[PDB]
Amino acid sequence: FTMKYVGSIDQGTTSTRFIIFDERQRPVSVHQVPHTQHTPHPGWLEHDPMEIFRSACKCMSVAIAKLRQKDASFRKIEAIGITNQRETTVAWDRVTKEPLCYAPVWNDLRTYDITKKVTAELGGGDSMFASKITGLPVSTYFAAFKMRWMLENVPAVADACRRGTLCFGTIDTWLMYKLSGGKAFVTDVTNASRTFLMDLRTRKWSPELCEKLKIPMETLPEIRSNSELFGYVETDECGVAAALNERTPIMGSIGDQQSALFGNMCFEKGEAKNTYGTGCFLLMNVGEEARFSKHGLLSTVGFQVGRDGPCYYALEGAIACAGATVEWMRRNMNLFSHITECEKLARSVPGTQGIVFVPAFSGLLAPYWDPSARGTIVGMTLKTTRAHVIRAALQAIALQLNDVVGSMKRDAGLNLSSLRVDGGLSKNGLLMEIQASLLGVDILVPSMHETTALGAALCAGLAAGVWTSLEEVKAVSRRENSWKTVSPSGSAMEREAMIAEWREALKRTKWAK
Amino acid sequence: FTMKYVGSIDQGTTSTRFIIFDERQRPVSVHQVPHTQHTPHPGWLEHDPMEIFRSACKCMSVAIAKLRQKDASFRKIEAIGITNQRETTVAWDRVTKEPLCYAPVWNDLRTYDITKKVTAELGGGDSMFASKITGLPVSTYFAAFKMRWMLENVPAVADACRRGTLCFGTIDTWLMYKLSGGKAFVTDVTNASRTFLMDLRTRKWSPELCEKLKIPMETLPEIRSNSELFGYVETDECGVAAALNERTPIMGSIGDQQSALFGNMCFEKGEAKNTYGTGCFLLMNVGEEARFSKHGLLSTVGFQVGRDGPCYYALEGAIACAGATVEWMRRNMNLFSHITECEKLARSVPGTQGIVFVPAFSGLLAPYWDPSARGTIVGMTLKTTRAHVIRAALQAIALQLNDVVGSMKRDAGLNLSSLRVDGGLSKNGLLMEIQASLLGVDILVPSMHETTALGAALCAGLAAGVWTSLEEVKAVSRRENSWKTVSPSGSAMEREAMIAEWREALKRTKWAK
Ligand SMILES: O=P(O)(O)OC[C@H](O)CO
Repeated sequence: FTMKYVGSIDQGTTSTRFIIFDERQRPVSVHQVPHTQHTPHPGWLEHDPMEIFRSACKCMSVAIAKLRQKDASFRKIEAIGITNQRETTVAWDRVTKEPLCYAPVWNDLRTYDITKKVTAELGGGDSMFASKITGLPVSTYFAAFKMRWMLENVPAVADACRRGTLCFGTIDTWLMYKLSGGKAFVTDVTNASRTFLMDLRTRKWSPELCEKLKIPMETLPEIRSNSELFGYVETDECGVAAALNERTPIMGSIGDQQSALFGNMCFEKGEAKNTYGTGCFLLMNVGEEARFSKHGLLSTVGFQVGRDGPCYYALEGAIACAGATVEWMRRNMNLFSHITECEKLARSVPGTQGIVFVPAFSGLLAPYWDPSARGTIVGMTLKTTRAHVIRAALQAIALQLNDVVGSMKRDAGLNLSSLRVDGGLSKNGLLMEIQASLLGVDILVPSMHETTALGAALCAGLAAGVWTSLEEVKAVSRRENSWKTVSPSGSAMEREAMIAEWREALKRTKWAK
Repeated sequence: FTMKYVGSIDQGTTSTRFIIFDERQRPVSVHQVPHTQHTPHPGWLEHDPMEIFRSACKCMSVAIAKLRQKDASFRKIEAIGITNQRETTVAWDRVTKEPLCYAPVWNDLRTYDITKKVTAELGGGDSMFASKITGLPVSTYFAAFKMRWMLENVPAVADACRRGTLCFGTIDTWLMYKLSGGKAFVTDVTNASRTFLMDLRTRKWSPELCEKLKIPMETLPEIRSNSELFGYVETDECGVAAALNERTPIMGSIGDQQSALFGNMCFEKGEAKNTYGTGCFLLMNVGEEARFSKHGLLSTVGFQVGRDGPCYYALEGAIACAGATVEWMRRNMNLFSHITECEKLARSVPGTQGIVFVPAFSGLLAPYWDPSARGTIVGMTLKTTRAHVIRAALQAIALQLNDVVGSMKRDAGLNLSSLRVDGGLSKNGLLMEIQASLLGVDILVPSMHETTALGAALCAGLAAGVWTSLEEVKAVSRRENSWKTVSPSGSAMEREAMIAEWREALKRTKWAK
């Protein structure tokens, strides 16, 4: 009858976008608004939730305005999905509806005491003691730890639970809270898998863990799926509520990294998405039973397309300096200028010729988690130019990743089928060819730029009937939104000798205080 | 009454220089002639002995001609001295006087196999097996090894030997051959030392080793002192006998690193010379009685003034790179553009932030004899930059010097008086600054640049009465030279710090193969 449109709120660390998709999953309108990165102490990071909510209302308000001008058939939105930076926690109150403090951000560290004050004590020295319930280790990321701090370092939050009005929520929950007026106080499985209070298997809260780490089982929202009806957009803030002419529902909510997988069409095990930037998140779809890991990797919910639908779980890995290495090799090293001499230089040489550049500048994340590791280059000769090191950096991004892949294989019990890539170096043709061969699978690269925001846009489409099933979601993406593939092109006397080289080069990374 | 003059042929690796000196020990005429550096295969290097010879002659002409223009007083030269690249070995013929084939240089590596058969079949295990006669390990550099490679690889060599016509010698004996026309077939202590067929203390052709590696006695030149009669320039090539208005004697012959030792006023033990250009060697005056070493350090002659003079021995200790590291960082790495920016950027930062460069590009030389070692960098952070590297680079140099000095200080029996510098990077404040620091001594940077050439003239000038004694030669030099010095800076707070890095840094260098 009409042309359908699904909106998505991409809620990043630094910026929040609002993106409107028409039913061929085209991005037809975008508006981006950044927000202040308050850093009260070296190691601390927080944001203003009422700033974010505002930014979001700006993007929504503007993206809708812009589209309304260039598309004569756009006349409302079927549903809105939310995707968000994970692990960021907000404190607030049912009856004021304001927030009670600035939200400590995922990588924010004010909680490293409570990290230890939980391992040495409540863990008998084992951070993994709960790795079977939560699918997580103890660390400075998950919403439980950041709640502990607000309860023990802010009276305004300490007082508000004394009351029994205090509300916690990762950004999603918070965003749907204000967007609906205060009505829905709700969350999804992917975000919930990161709170440290949740139960990998059953995807219900952990009264056991809520207990121990002492967060009342009712300062918390409810755990819903990824794709259902969460609520309705009833908030007049900025233009937004007006700009939507009928009561527009929220029908999709999903942690961004999981949204990146889901938006990359990874609905089946083997498939994996990898987002680059300064650093990476490689998430592999692992199937219908939560898989656990020995390499201290993360277990988490990939997605759930409906209140009690087939719940696909996932493993997760990170490296910390990917595009940041490609940045350092410029901003700090003179080795090149434009992102185009870089890939001309690296191709100017056939191989690396015996050298290994381990960009372990913060140490090794990935599968080796070794803080004693440092940036280290071995086996240089006089024959070593700058144009080799730069290729050996492209190898390093691929090689490190391979370890994470390797790891996942061992802890999944299946082979990486293919890999999708986005938001890091999708222009860098060479990296994908050095990457594709090594892993031994097809590396797929999307032409369309907004997979992450499509992730949540597809959770809200489905649930509203913009696309019928996940099987029809593949075909639309198969026909409209192009990919070109990058296919393997190397052999063992390269593929397996490089993996040997890397590891021989790894014993030489150590370099602590 | 008119000014007394003396010549020194300074036949290097890349080029032949001829320099005329007056009694104020000042260079008054100079001429440079380069010669082709043939690399017939990878890791080979040879020169035409005739090219070299003709260059020596074209150098004498111009230097004899320029001198007239400049100071018309000039009628003749008192004596000639010769200084040369050591270990390069020339095959020639006592009849035809032509070279039978080319000449493998000191850094040429065609003598690998031979070395192995030598420490195998003849040596029987230890590379130090003849080191109580030759004062040297069994390796590629030394001249017997190159001698035999020629006996059993060139058709014209052994065939000219079957007739007994064959003649051998390093450049100094070779140049002193065609200068006379054949008349003289001599060599001095410093070059003979380097051959591996001479006893270190008795300066005779090692009767055992002679027949052991097979090199017939007469194929070997008479062994003289550094400072005496040798032959007469009875050659007519580019009219040297002609241009030398009178009959000119040869009263100086000495290897170039010892001549640059002797040209820097290091007549008493504990004083050391550090030279640049192709390579970098430290040589410290050990004393009148030879001090043998256990570390891979070369015991060698320092100098012998006349038949019946005191022979100070010394210890060597090679290091390939100096301005080589800098050229790599510049050329290969594009880390900067001009050698102006090296010291700039390196000074332009406080320190190395816990990195260490190891510019062991073609192995690790010095007292740590390790060929598997390659160029490495350890300890990098996202805050490390292109200048922290350039800083680290120049610190790896002196730290390496340190250990060779520590090897001597040990095996020699004394500490360190003073050390002087010459070559491409002697004009480098920071370099001698760190070296002054690390070693704990004064470092004199000398105004008269070309002091290697001085050495041989000094052997020609003492022998010919132009100068009377070294202490007088010290006083003469004093009446012309300016001490641009650098002294130590720091305690254990700074010294044992970057060293501590150094030790463990090095412990991560073994890579090759
Ligand atoms: O001529 P150089 O400056 O390359 O020095 C080479 C050494 O004398 C070889 O022992």
